[PDB]
Amino acid sequence: NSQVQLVESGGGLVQTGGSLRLSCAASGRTFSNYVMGWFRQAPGKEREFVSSIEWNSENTFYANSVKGRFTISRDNAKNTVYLQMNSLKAEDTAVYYCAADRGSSYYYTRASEYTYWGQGTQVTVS
Amino acid sequence: SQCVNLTTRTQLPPAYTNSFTRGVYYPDKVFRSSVLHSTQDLFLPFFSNVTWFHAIHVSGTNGTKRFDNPVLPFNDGVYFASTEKSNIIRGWIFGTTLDSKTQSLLIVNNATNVVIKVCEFQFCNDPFLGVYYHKNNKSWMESEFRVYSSANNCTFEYVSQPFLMDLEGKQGNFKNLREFVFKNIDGYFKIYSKHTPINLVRDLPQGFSALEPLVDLPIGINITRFQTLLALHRSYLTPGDSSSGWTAGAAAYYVGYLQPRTFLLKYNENGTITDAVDCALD
Amino acid sequence: PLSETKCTLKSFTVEKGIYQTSNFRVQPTESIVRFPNITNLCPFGEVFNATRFASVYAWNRKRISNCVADYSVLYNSASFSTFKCYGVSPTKLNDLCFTNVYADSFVIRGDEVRQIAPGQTGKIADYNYKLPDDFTGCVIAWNSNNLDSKVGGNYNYLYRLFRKSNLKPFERDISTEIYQAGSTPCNGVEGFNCYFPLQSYGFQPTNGVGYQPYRVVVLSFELLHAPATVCGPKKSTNLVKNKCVNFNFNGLTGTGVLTESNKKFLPFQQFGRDIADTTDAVRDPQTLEILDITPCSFGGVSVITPGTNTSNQVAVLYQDVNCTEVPVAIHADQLTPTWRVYSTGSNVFQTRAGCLIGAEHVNNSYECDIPIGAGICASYQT
Ligand SMILES: *[C@@H]1O[C@H](CO)[C@@H](O[C@@H]2O[C@H](CO)[C@@H](O)[C@H](O)[C@H]2NC(C)=O)[C@H](O)[C@H]1NC(C)=O
Ligand SMILES: *[C@@H]1O[C@H](CO)[C@@H](O)[C@H](O)[C@H]1NC(C)=O
Ligand SMILES: *[C@@H]1O[C@H](CO)[C@@H](O)[C@H](O)[C@H]1NC(C)=O
Ligand SMILES: *[C@@H]1O[C@H](CO)[C@@H](O)[C@H](O)[C@H]1NC(C)=O
Ligand SMILES: *[C@@H]1O[C@H](CO)[C@@H](O)[C@H](O)[C@H]1NC(C)=O
Ligand SMILES: *[C@@H]1O[C@H](CO)[C@@H](O)[C@H](O)[C@H]1NC(C)=O
Ligand SMILES: *[C@@H]1O[C@H](CO)[C@@H](O)[C@H](O)[C@H]1NC(C)=O
Ligand SMILES: *[C@@H]1O[C@H](CO)[C@@H](O)[C@H](O)[C@H]1NC(C)=O
Ligand SMILES: *[C@@H]1O[C@H](CO)[C@@H](O)[C@H](O)[C@H]1NC(C)=O
Ligand SMILES: *[C@@H]1O[C@H](CO)[C@@H](O)[C@H](O)[C@H]1NC(C)=O
Ligand SMILES: *[C@@H]1O[C@H](CO)[C@@H](O)[C@H](O)[C@H]1NC(C)=O
Ligand SMILES: *[C@@H]1O[C@H](CO)[C@@H](O)[C@H](O)[C@H]1NC(C)=O
Repeated sequence: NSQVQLVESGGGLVQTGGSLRLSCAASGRTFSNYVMGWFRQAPGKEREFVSSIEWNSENTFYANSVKGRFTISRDNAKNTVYLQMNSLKAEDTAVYYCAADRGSSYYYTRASEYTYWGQGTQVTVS
Repeated sequence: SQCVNLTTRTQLPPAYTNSFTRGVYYPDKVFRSSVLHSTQDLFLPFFSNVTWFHAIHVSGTNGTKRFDNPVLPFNDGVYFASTEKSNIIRGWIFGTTLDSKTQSLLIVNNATNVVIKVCEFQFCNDPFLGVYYHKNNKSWMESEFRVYSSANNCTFEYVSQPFLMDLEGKQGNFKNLREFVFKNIDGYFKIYSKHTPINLVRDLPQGFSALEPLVDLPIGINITRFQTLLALHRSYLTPGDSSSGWTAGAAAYYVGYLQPRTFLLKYNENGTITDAVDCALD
Repeated sequence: PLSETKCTLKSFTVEKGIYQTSNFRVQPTESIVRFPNITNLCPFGEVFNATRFASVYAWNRKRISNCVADYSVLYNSASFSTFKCYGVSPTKLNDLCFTNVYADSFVIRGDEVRQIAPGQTGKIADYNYKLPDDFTGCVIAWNSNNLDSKVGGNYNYLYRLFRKSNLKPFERDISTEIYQAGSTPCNGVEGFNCYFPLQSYGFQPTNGVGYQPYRVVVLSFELLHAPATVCGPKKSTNLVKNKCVNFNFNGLTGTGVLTESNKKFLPFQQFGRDIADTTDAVRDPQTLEILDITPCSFGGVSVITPGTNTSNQVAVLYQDVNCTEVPVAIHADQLTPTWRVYSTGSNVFQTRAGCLIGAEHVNNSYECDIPIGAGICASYQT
């Protein structure tokens, strides 16, 4: 009720350049007041910023190699966030983690700019 | 810091004098070359009634012993002129209640640097600095800082660079005239200031001077009253021989209130206001 | 230009005369921006480049104001594990304004980092520190093991383990009285139902990340009904040049040419104005030199031509524009085959009325046929 527990799902094998969706579900406190951020980490590698969406769902931001190809949206009533992978690349094979950080509606890219971290869902692109 | 109840106050009736055409500040710094500009703002009407205040101490029998430090309201603005030779007036205090319950502003020349603060000062009944004529080595120097007892939950502070001002008593006709204008429009603490050498004792010279903008400090307080800081020389240290007792060096200051007026200012080719015409006047 | 003249008159045939066709203007080249020379930044070195910090319960408060804040260093050195802002930019901290800032410096545990968050519940979030539901500030926490851990254990730092009520936002509790968890008065005796509210951490180099010490600075920004003491281009806005361009000078966005003016101005330097209340000279914040502002080209383009019968060639007149600036007078994009001939090349005459293209100057003097102006007339006769 007071802790924003995040669970990722939907990751799986997908053809390169196809379409896919990842769902991060948040349970606990008011998700509508929490900025949301999707990061990627390859097996044995570091966590890299992928996308970010604001608490009020005003603007969306993405990293250098993921902007445009990927989209992010969130529903406060469902307390869920959907990240749509479009025009995927073979380099996107990794675990995608979803994090909630109670921030305002501005750019948020660095991993240090987030507090929580989800379990993560594995996504493979051929 | 400790409060002291100043005594030996020979009250005198209030005095009003004519301001002539003294006191005009630039509403905004925009260059103008040989043009007449009409601007409506807070100005001091020409030939207005300005309140006189003295700072002197007779020796023989008159018993003047005048130390002016009132609580004159602030209104929408203040024009403060000061004629002196030894910088007897040291600063000013502004506030609504002048207590720890409300933020208050204090500007003071500490004889080494200028300090401007906005804190919930606990002002005493009669705030008053103190300068001692220490005969021991050989010098005049400031000794007592007793303007406020304590300060808590302050907001703003600023200290200027160190300086060395001449505090030695100077006799003769007044030589320095400092004119300042203070206002708090739209929460902006605008201070204009100007200095001028003079040679007289009273009856400020007939002339026109343009106040220059000194600073625009960030104070959103709601000033409605103000006070002046006066420095007096100790008596028993340099007899004297009055305790509690103090003596005031020859100084005077005029206090006036600004009103909304329309002024026509003539900006010369160099951009310096050479003359001003008051609309209503006549 | 003959076809353009025909369209304006809505006729396929025109007679001898001069017709004003259109207007031309020179657009700003790319951009221009100027601002002061910047000054010393706020004392952030004493916040991050210091040696020792305070405890979580006795967190130190600093009032940052009356100084320029250079926040680039916060993220330039990525040596901080946690750097998260709420209600304020993490990255563009150099393009935001706030009246005052409160810096809260302390040391916490690695596991307690989760507790330290806006509107969070926990030991530190309740008994030592708290944030409001509308927090506007940044939190920067970085491990301080080597800096705040002794070999035997750094027990200097303390945290309030027990407290009757949760701390309100931006509240500090430094009470050292023995906490009473029961109904038995302590009477100055510590023991059963009476324990010290503050307990010491076992910060050691070998301890895990959760139990290791982390230095945390929380910067809360407030912008009340007062002028902002932290504003301006923190890093830089320079590298401008004189040309017909749009310039941003300390809030004025104006299109013009920033030439050099030999005018003596008042010591304190700010904007300028003229009789018509139109800006004509703006200061240079970096160097104490004045720059004039003038319109780029203005003017109008007219077509001088006899009747379509007996002749078809036409000439162009640009009003009150130097013949050197004609090539860039709304060009480089029109129909190249049949517009450059009438805008560049030979047959260029500089008259009091402006620039004439397509007409050959002749030293003779005949009766006026098409009045160009200022005693100059154009005729088609050989
Ligand atoms: C603004 O900053 C620049 C950058 O240092 C100053 O440029 C110097 O100006 C002095 C004065 O003419 C020269 O002697 C130096 O050689 C300049 N150095 C550089 C690197 O440009 C400039 O003086 C500063 N202006 C003000 C008003 O402070
Ligand atoms: C000074 O006068 C004020 C006003 O009555 C009084 O409250 C204060 O106690 C006095 N202090 C001393 C030291 O006499
Ligand atoms: C100014 O003060 C003098 C002396 O009190 C008085 O006689 C005069 O009427 C006053 N004039 C105005 C305009 O207040
Ligand atoms: C002013 O001088 C007095 C001298 O006693 C000193 O106590 C005080 O701190 C000074 N105020 C400053 C430096 O702001
Ligand atoms: C004399 O010099 C020193 C400097 O502080 C000290 O004795 C005193 O302040 C000065 N004035 C005296 C002693 O009257
Ligand atoms: C100081 O007083 C003001 C009064 O408005 C208040 O808002 C502020 O919280 C106070 N600060 C402290 C540290 O008590
Ligand atoms: C605060 O400012 C308002 C102006 O809107 C003024 O009416 C009020 O008296 C001020 N507060 C105090 C304590 O003077
Ligand atoms: C204006 O400035 C010039 C240049 O310093 C100076 O020679 C002149 O005396 C000043 N005053 C007038 C009225 O020109
Ligand atoms: C040293 O100062 C810089 C500021 O330029 C700061 O970024 C850095 O953190 C300081 N050193 C340490 C160990 O924090
Ligand atoms: C062409 O113009 C000339 C000069 O006015 C005139 O003499 C001639 O008749 C015109 N011809 C036609 C076909 O309009
Ligand atoms: C046109 O520019 C030249 C230099 O490029 C200059 O000599 C001439 O006076 C200018 N003419 C006008 C009308 O501005
Ligand atoms: C007109 O006379 C001037 C003055 O000598 C000369 O420079 C110019 O070449 C002459 N133009 C023609 C077309 O004769």
